[PDB]
Amino acid sequence: DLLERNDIEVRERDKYTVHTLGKKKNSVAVAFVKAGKGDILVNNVPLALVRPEILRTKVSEPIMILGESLFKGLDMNIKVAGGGHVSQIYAVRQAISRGVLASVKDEAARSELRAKLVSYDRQLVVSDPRRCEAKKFGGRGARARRQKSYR
Amino acid sequence: SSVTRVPADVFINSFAAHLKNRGIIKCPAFTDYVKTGVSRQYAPRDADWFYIKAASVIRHFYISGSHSIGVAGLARKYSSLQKGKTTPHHTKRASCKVIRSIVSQFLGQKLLIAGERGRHISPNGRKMVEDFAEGLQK
Amino acid sequence: DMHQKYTIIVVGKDLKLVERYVKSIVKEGRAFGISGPCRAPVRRLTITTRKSPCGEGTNTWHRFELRMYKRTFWVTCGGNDISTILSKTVVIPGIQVTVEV
Amino acid sequence: VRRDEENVYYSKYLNDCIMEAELHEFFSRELVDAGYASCSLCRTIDSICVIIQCAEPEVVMGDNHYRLHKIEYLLAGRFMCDPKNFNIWVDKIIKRGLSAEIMVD
Amino acid sequence: VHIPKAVYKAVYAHLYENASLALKEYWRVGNVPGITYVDENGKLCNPTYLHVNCIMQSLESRGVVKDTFAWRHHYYLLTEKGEQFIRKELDLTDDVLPTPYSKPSIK
Amino acid sequence: PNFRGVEVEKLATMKITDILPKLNARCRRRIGKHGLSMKHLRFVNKLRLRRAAQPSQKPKIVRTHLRDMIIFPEMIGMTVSVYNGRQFIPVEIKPPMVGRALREYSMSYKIVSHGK
Amino acid sequence: MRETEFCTHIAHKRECRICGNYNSVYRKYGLFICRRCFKENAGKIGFVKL
RNA sequence: GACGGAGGGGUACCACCAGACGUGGAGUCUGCGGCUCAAUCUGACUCAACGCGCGCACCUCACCAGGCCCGGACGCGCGGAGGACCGACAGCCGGGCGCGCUUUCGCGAUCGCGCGGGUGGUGGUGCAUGGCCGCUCCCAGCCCGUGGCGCGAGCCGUCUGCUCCAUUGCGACAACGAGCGAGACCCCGGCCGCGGGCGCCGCGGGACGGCCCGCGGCAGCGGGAGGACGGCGGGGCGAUAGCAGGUCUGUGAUGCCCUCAGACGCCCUGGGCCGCACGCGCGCUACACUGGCGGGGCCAGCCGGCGCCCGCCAGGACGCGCGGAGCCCCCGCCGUGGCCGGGACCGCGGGCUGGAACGCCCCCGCGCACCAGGAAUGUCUUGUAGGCGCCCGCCCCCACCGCG
Repeated sequence: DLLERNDIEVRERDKYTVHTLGKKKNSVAVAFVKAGKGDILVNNVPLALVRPEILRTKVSEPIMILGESLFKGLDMNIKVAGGGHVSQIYAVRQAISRGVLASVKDEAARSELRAKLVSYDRQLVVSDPRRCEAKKFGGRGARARRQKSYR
Repeated sequence: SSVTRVPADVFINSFAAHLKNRGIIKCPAFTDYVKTGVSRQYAPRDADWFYIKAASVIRHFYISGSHSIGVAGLARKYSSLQKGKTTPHHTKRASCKVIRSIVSQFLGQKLLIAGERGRHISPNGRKMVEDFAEGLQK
Repeated sequence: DMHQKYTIIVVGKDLKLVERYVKSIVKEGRAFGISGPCRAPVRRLTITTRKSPCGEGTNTWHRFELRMYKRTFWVTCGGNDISTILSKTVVIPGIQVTVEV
Repeated sequence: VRRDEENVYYSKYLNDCIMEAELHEFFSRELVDAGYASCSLCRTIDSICVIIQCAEPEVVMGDNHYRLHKIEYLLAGRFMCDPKNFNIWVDKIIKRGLSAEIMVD
Repeated sequence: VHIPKAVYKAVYAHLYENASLALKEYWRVGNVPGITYVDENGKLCNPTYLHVNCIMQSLESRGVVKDTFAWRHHYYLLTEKGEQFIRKELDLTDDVLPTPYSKPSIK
Repeated sequence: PNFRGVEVEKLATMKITDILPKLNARCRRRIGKHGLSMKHLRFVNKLRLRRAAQPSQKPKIVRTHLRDMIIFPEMIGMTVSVYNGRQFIPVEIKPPMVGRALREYSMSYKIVSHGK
Repeated sequence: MRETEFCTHIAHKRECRICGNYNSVYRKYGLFICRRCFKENAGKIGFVKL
């Protein structure tokens, strides 16, 4: 759930070759890749399986913009802990896309292929600094106060 | 695994139709009269609510496996909040008696054999439930 | 030598003081097979009191927080050896040393 | 994650800090006039070793050292201290102009 | 007011021996640890916080014992003039010395 | 008129134990997991032995500070002070009235008379 | 004598630890210290405004 | 100086505009005002009072009705030890407390008086006053040395140019140097590295207005790209000077003044602050159709323990140390019906815990108002508004409150 050694704690042996972190809105997804037979499963769960079915189409964005020959064969096991629900999906999306990037590895212009994915979706390779703010004395919420009786 | 690939909704609904032919568990009468939960607005109208709950506990049980889920644990999967009060609602548990019967009955069928902190599936049951999933996906 | 396993735990308010005691236990223990130090998640002790003694004014509140950091050191040694290590360790007054057999 | 959140010592350490505030009050009650400025107790070896940094050390000893451990003995009724297990490190505080409590006294 | 002469004389001695007392003040019924005594029935008993205070105050009021008050506590520091009056009540002897009379010297 | 399955005379002669099995939760657990205090218990035998020994019109009607003691079926037939927080309120217990605290029948409040 | 009703009541009579005040005991961590009393004694216990 | 329906510039969602969610209309609750009562303990009263002084069945507790009890220290003057005090079964009075009676029992100066003195007190005056806080203050000014100018009050620097949230600078100047505010600093994130590690947690570094282009006396100033992040992260600490602001009701912070034993001392017993037209000052839940209510896929971050067995639950037993939200998302059931909207009022039980419910929860009735809110108001620009839940503070009991 919170920054633990859960990065690889669940799996023993079968060392998965790639480790790639994806993070959106306090949700941690470490991507493990073994370059198999088209296993893109994340959270030990199918790509088609999702909390919001409509949201799955967004998490298939590297698949549509980047060549499918990449996702045609690969292997994946991702530990996603934290996040409300939709936070987990973008974090997952950051993880898998970085996981494909880690696989490209040797070609020096790996970034150039990845930037087609940034151009279609920025933050698909970048992590946002957006985090929950805090309340202050007299304030029910972070950026408000008890309604003021007199101006 | 295909038990993580069978969508939870499809697995649970499909499993209970042959459980109805099976005659496993035997949902009692007072339980089918009572409303589930201490926060539910009124009784669920599923009629076969007890039988449908029995397909709900043993699927989440496959994922829980060795760690185990006690009586409170399956109530957690269906935990709700009261929708009718002048003051704000603080979250509360569902009914303990109905949940205590569903896995105690499941111990009786030998699919679940448990002796640890609360409940764990007998391997024969884990395999068989997984086998129902094996039928479900392909 | 009845090599008992000892777990040494140190809880202290100041990080500057804590690191110095942690370094001495690691420094003293190289001869005795000391396991490296375990840093605890910070233990927050927040107390929030409206600052005003009386009720006048938009109550403004003092969040007074005390941070506790605890350090775990595993040692496999004789009962005396920790005592010999003790003279060498620099004792900061009031810092707590916990010997867990 | 497998350790009790009921770590009993975690509460114990703050008890030493209220002991420190009580000691501060204890010496503020009449030993601030004697010169008490700062205090630090050590219960790590159950020594109850307290440093009374103070403007002039000789005042508590007086002429016989009789009351020197009487302050520890006062703490003996409160915390079962033994004369000499506990110690009072009343020493010299130099540049007493820098010291504030006694400067204002 | 009935305060036993055995509670009195033994109580004076506990204060005399350590030349010290630290009691969290108690408004009413209380038992003070560190002081124990023998009743007329041969029973070992502990004195009462209400009764003990009435004597504690009296000995600091006599001036025999110096006293401090930190909110809800009495810190008693016995005086040499006090030691002689304590001997005039206990029926003990001048040679007997309070335990902190000497020995805390630090080198 | 009949109270908890017992007629007025039957409940009147019935013991405290007899009316207790069919009663409200506060009443059942008043003696079920608890009991009565020794002061409360003594008060019972300061009117009981007087209620059963009438030599004419009662000369007692004792004034008692104790108030929230659940009334007993036997104590029916007599006037109890049920002290409100200031003055005693004379209260005659009806036989159907039993099974609830003497607190309910005593008024410590002003009825209304404000609304200005 | 008075002992018969002497302080017969049994209920918490908790007080602020440093003071004799009864309100705002603030037993959050077992610090039975007072709230108005706490401001005078917070840094010594190690709490700081940060 | 301060005012100004004076001007010249600044700046702030406490100002406003483009918008947003409101509140005021509805019910419900909590705190006032105003009533009533034996008593409703009170302080506050435009921002800068009014769910606020950290959760009143008791205690708290300040007040009302009843009574017990001394705890009148230390010095002298007395009374005076088989006689100072203090306890007492019944029969009582009396909720009651051997208080005080009938009583016939015990004690043993441990003391009772007289004084002088100590003696406490949520008792008054916060226009005696400490401390601390509210505000002025989403707000930048303050003063010193030497020298100038003035009889002096005072000026000058400390500025009628520009820039900045900001005497924030850069230029220029009878001022010239200093400083204190603001900054800096610290706390948590944006990211990474080194040691490590159980509890991912300690120590470093790093976005620098650096560079590009345009303007800039120059300070700065836009448009930019790389980039975890654009030119304070979210916070704290906060000058000089004030206020007759608040608190003597937190206190061994206390002055004067009062009550000092039929006490404003201190214990018990039952009250009250939970009474109470209307009016308010916050809140909370609604008015349904992006809503219900539906079982049934769930998901956290504060940082938190579970099991088993009866019981609808409420809970209770027997135990082992151990573990997670709602909304939403599912398929359904459902016509615009004060409705299967809403959840009031209030009968009937089951419990909890507490000396004790008058506290509370659950089950089962019941279906209040209300069908989009008049003036007049607030509060806020990104993880923000709103929506939706968790934890704590207090607390046997109990959150709508507040800090998070």
